[PDB]
Amino acid sequence: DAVFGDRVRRFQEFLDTFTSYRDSVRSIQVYNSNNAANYLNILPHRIIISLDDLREFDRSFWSGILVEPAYFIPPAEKALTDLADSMDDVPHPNASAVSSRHPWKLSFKGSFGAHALSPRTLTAQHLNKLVSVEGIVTKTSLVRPKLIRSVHYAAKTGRFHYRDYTDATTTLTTRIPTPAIYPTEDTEGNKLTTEYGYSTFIDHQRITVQEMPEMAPAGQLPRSIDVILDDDLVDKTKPGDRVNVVGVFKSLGAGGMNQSNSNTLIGFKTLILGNTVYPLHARQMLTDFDIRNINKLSKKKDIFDILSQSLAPSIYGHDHIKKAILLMLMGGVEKNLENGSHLRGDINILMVGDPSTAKSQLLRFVLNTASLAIATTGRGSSGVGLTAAVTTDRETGERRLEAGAMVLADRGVVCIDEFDKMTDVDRVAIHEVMEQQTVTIAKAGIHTTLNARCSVIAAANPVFGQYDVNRDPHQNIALPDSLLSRFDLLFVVTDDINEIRDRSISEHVLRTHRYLPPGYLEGEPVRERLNLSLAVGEQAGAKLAKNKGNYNGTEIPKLVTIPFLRKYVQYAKERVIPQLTQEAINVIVKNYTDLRNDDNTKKSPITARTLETLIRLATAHAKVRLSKTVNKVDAKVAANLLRFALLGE
Amino acid sequence: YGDLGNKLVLEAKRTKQLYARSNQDVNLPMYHEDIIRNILKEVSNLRKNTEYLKEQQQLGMLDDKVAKCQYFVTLLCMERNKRCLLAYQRLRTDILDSMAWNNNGLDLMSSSQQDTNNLSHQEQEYLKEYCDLITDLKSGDLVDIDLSGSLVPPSDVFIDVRVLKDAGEIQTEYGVFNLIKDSQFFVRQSDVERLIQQGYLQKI
Amino acid sequence: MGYYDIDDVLADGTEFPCKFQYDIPGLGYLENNPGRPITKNTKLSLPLWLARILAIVGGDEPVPFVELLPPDMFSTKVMNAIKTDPVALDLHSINSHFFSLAIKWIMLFSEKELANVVSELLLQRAQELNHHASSLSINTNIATSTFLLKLEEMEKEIYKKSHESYKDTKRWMFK
Amino acid sequence: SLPAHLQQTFSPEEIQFIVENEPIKIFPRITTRQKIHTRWQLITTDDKALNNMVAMRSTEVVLWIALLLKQQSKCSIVAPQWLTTKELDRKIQYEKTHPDRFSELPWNWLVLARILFNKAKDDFHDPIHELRGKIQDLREIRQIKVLKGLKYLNESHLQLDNLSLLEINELRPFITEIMDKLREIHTASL
Amino acid sequence: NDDDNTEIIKSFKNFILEFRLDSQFIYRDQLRNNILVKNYSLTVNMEHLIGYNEDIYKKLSDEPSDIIPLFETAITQVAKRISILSRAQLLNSLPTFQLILNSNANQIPLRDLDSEHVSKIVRLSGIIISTSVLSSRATYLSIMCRNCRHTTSITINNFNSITGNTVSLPRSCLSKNCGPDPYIIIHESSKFIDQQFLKLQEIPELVPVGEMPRNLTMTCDRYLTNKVIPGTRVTIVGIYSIYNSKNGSGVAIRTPYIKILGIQSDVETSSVTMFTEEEEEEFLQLSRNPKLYEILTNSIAPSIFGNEDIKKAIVCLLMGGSKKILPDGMRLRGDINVLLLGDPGTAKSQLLKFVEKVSPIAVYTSGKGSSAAGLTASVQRDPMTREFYLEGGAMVLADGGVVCIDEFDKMRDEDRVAIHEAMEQQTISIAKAGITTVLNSRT
DNA sequence: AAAAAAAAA
Ligand SMILES: Nc1ncnc2c1ncn2[C@@H]1O[C@H](COP(=O)(O)OP(=O)(O)OP(=O)(O)O)[C@@H](O)[C@H]1O
Ligand SMILES: Nc1ncnc2c1ncn2[C@@H]1O[C@H](COP(=O)(O)OP(=O)(O)OP(=O)(O)O)[C@@H](O)[C@H]1O
Ligand SMILES: [Mg+2]
Ligand SMILES: [Mg+2]
Ligand SMILES: [Zn+2]
Repeated sequence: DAVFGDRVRRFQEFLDTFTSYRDSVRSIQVYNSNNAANYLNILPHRIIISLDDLREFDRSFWSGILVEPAYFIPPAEKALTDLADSMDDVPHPNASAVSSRHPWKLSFKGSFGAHALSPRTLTAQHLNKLVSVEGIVTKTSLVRPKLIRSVHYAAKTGRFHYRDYTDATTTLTTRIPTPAIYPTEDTEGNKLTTEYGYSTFIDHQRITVQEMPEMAPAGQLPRSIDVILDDDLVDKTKPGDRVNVVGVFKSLGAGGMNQSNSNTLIGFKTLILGNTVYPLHARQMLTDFDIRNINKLSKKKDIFDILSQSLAPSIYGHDHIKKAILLMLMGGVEKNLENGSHLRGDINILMVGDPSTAKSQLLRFVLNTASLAIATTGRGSSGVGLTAAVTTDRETGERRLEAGAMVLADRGVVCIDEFDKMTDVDRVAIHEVMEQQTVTIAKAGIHTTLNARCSVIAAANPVFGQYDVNRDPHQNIALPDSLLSRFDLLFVVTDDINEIRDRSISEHVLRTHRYLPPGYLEGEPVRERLNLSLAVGEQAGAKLAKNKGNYNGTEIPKLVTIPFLRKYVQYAKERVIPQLTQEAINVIVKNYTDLRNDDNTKKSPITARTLETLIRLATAHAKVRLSKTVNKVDAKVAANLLRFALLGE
Repeated sequence: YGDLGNKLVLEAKRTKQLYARSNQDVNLPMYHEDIIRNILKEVSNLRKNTEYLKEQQQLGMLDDKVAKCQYFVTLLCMERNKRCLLAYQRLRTDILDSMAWNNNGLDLMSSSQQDTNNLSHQEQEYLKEYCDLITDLKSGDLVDIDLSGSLVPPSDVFIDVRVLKDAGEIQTEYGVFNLIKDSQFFVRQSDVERLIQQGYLQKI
Repeated sequence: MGYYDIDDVLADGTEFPCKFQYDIPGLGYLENNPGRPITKNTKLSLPLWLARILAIVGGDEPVPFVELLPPDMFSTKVMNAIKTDPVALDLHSINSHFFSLAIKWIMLFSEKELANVVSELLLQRAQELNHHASSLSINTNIATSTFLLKLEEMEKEIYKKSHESYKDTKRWMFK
Repeated sequence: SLPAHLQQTFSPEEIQFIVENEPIKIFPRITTRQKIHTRWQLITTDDKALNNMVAMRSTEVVLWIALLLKQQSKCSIVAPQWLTTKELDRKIQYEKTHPDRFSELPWNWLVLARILFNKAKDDFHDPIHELRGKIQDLREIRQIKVLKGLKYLNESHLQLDNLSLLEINELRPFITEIMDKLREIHTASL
Repeated sequence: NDDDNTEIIKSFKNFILEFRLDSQFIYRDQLRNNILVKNYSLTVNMEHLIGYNEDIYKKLSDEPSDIIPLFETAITQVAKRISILSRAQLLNSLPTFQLILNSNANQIPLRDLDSEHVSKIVRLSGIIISTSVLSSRATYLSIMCRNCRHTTSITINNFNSITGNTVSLPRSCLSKNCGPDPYIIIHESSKFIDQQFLKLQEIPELVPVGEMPRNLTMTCDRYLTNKVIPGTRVTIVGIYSIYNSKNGSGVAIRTPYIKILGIQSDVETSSVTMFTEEEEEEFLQLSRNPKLYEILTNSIAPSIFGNEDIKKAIVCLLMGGSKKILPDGMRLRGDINVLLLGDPGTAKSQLLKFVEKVSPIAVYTSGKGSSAAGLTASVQRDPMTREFYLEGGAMVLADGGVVCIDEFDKMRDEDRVAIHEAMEQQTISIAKAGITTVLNSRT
């Protein structure tokens, strides 16, 4: 009755108290006006409020929102729409577009306290309450528009009529249902023609979010919940993404309380009307002094060795492997030609060795430190299901392709373990990807080519239990040469027994195990921790807090932390695209001619494709030092690394 | 640098928990004087370094600010080490007096740790001195009151008592008790408190 | 502030962010190369028991050698988190001597906006403490234990004393 | 004495002792009026009552003497006025009708009750179980009122007009420590 | 009609308020301690109820589903009486209290349940094989009309005693000329509780001759949910009732099921610390024993003679190592593996079953009757909705415990390679039908 | 449509 007006005026008072939101709204308005008629982006009518200030202003309204949003959000939205209408000033508007009536829906950020849950923790007593849930995106539905309000016209009357339709998921408050019956006749029988272009249609999509399997009870499968979101943010993110979704958790449907029930045990349906979505990413933007520090480090002489040594400090030796991983994470550029079609741009690395030489651990480290990566096991995968699958959507009743493991890793890196133990059939499915970086699906009436430009890193064991240095390299490796020729670098590792190395590695490994997490005692095991205190988060250059990287002093050479290295990778993969020059060309051609005509035994045969590997390695090294041109030093280091990987020191 | 000193103090805290959770005086842990003497050696090195630094400061080639800041840092180091050691020893002396005060000042070598060799020799002589003080205290004007007796208020006059260990016969005032193994007495409460405290009787 | 108090001594050993407000040649010998002096505006993580005095000594513009930066434990984010819902907060993870360091920090720097919020926090948590203490069994769900593992180091003493008092009263009552 | 932290508060045994060091009425079964015999001649109790006594008459003795005579057949403890159903009814009505005031009640509350129900079982005119249930109900009501009142803890002072000994003792450490913490927080803030 | 219900409620209230032995009213203090910790539930021991009065026990045994709600509302009446001051006249957010029963009657095997156990209280034991995801159930529904457009509230209990039990919508309106059932459900301002389904299987050693085990379906709600994990032996006290399936052979068929009233488990869901203070003291005392090592070593299979180093290895395996983590994220394994490779007749297999019995979480499987897909992760499809979903095998069922594999050499070469990553990193990765999940398995 | 177990080639 009047409580709606009371809440509306209180929210108007609160909006008038804080002057940031008004500035944002008028900025949106002026940008929208400038987009209209000046020689393709438009800002949506959505604003995000920080409920910390609301709590500091009025505790009653804050509690009402966080406990029963159904009776508090609509008044706030009405007040915001009224403010926007009052402040707006358009003297000559349009006809069809003026009847949009966007209500300026809201988004929230700030501390939630006990209302930040996980998909398993959602229970009965959290219904009808605003919540924020973390999780992983499992699968999505198709974007389908839905009607809101229809526009009708009658020729005889000349008066435009309108009828409004709402559903259970359309509004927070339950109202009397309305069918989709089109009004075609007037009260006096005049004919009504539906007017497209004046009616209102809003986009609709359903997604399902799953709890992270890492934080799960022992011996329990992960559980998932479904989220409905509409209008804006309709097609953000994708399956295989870590998200934080804030919205209202409410039930819907009769659920058998009508006469349709067949058995006693009938349960209701629960669903979340998502209000906002944030990318978790376990942040992604560089600051000014960050760029200053990156430039200062890149102008140093020996940045590349420092960066290589910084990777996985708990692994002894394998320095060239670390350098190869560093060059692979930020490989060369892709080439396209009007007549030359397409040229591959990145690097793939394969390692083979006898057991217990720290390959899987390095693979896990590469998974953890990469921008985007997917873990795959040879035995626990099927090639047909690795690329694409056919699934029938429950809503639309049609069958649509579901993205496979490798497609999700587009512009990423894929790590495969037990590669030599992986079925031969599915191997061809890999080779196709290694051929043109594109998978073709022609099955059940769907003919589509899907882009997959990822890099693949794998580690495999030799045919015997241990490597035989006296045998043919082809004899020791079970994989056929057809796919082995694709990999740019092949590495063979062996645990040669030497008492000096044995003592050094023993001391190192014992040093690692004598570690204690900061601020926690040694008498009790590790305990799980809660989420961050802030549900949604966000003097320069004189501190160098984490810029220098050296957390602990152990050697004269420097070190850098993981976040700074990742920021360096993000900057390098975007801001620099080097161009090769003839000075490095001479060195590359000379060393290729020399290596080809050395005429001695070697691990693998060499052919014309190795020069492409040299070119992209030089490009990657030019990217490492952040230069737009390729110097002969990059050619020299690439040749040295190749000689090490193929001859051995 | 005094971080290793913290390692002692934290350990002392656990000892208090052993004092706390048990709420009883038993099994004082064996000492940690090795870490203490390591700290003493390093603080002796610190003192020697400070004296050398003061020597160079008086010589003239040393800057005054460097000398004063190094002196402050070293003084803080000595202060913290002394604080840690005294914090350990104060609690040790407190628990020592705690179990010394209630066992009639005899240390009960006939029954509690047996050899008491986990205590340092200085701690053992301190315990003997405190037992001497306890013996002297009730030798003054309070000779007719057993200060080391029971502290539970007397609530009943006659209780049932069951024998726990076998002995011969023990004389009392106006009577004698023969301690046959596994026997039950119906006697006065205030005549068997000495035996009960010693552990020869059970089922109060 | 007791000299022979274990808890105070332990709390004195935490590290606080700080910066060298003044440049002193020959310093840093305890952390890096002794012959290399420490330059100006150098950030370090120093323990309380020397940061308190080195920031007040002055030494000599009588500026002290070191300046203490605002620690990450006392930040706006933590303020909002405690002001939203303190009863369910797992304050054990932020620190184990939170109250004593709060006392020391508010003593060094008078701030009227900290005493009130901390007082309200502990007052609100005290009622839950008493509710759990009075709950003597006659063996429990997850809620009691998951609250008990969120406690501060000092609150355990209050909880144990209250539990012992109630247990003794119940034991004497029913005989 | 020290015994860990037992130097700060009273044990329940000490509370029972200090309560039982109180006078009470007795109906003796025997007589030792002087022949107009050994004098009682105690040092912390008026011996005139114990010496000048005659059977089937009212006199006042300390509680522990009454208990000792009750262990023999020389005693018959007279129940107090507030240990009856008709008084407890108006008492519970008083607490229920007044949701802010602790009812008037002797500070030996629950303790004389425990002792009398333990020893003087057969001398009550009312059934024992009904009285015990009424006492339990009073205990529950006062516990609820105490929890309701504790919700505010000022740093200056607090008032509790009608709390018994055991209720005060079982609450002393928590209230004391919380108030001390608040006081020192305020003192350090100024 | 209503007078008998009031008499029964009054009888139960008198029982709960009056039951004392010696000098303690146990149930009232139990209610106080439960309310103080926000656990609105009460546990009734059946022997006390029998001893207090026999008529109430007879009535409860006769018609349990009708009688129980009266008791469970008497409980909440007493709780509001002994917890809230009237103040001469609010939140009152106290729902109906949950009743939990315990008893020591004779057990009944699953195969012995017949038509004579319908709507009776029974006690039985079995093994848990699967747990369903939780669902919501309404308790207080806000009902709104369309034409006359007034408000109404519906109160529904969870006990049914019959297939229908459901008042869907009243016929005609509440008194113009409305429809038959012109009502809707206001989902906001409604109260919901939680329900879960479980599957029970017969205990292996009581299976009859030449037969296969039989499964049964049980339903629990409110605080009894989320208590048992698959693979845990349990003892259940409940009601054996029947429910019709209109969606679903024969004529007038009715599928039976079990409504859970009380659960007892040996593990007691301990695996944070929840042990009693006395038990903790006893464990510390045992750990203080100077020769606990020899005492435990003698305890491993006392009927096996001669083996000593094997028993020490078994003790070291069961105790387990210490898990570690690193700043850069590398994991370090924290388990020990023991392989017995010896001649026949040396009692190799007899130790495996004992190790399975001792360990809190253990599974015993053979290398002959096993498959690579049947151990780590099995990809199944729902016959109804036709959707891929992941079903765990045996290795994931023994996570956090030990796994007993005998005849390790008879295992197929293709199958034996899947365990390599599952033990070298304790994580298994599945890429099947577009599902890309990393699953944890530590054992 | 896609995964998993069984007997014969
Ligand atoms: N250089 C090294 N530094 C540190 N740890 C090492 C090193 N070499 C081996 N290890 C240790 O060896 C163990 C074996 O690890 P892991 O199984 O990942 O190795 P691998 O060579 O990939 O073996 P596999 O062929 O079985 O997959 C790990 O615990 C790892 O810490
Ligand atoms: N040391 C022993 N003490 C007692 N009984 C023993 C011992 N060794 C073997 N047995 C007996 O041998 C019988 C068979 O043992 P079991 O089947 O466990 O042997 P196994 O080594 O596992 O055999 P297999 O290799 O053939 O599977 C059992 O009845 C067992 O009691
Ligand atoms: Mg490995
Ligand atoms: Mg066998
Ligand atoms: Zn009507």
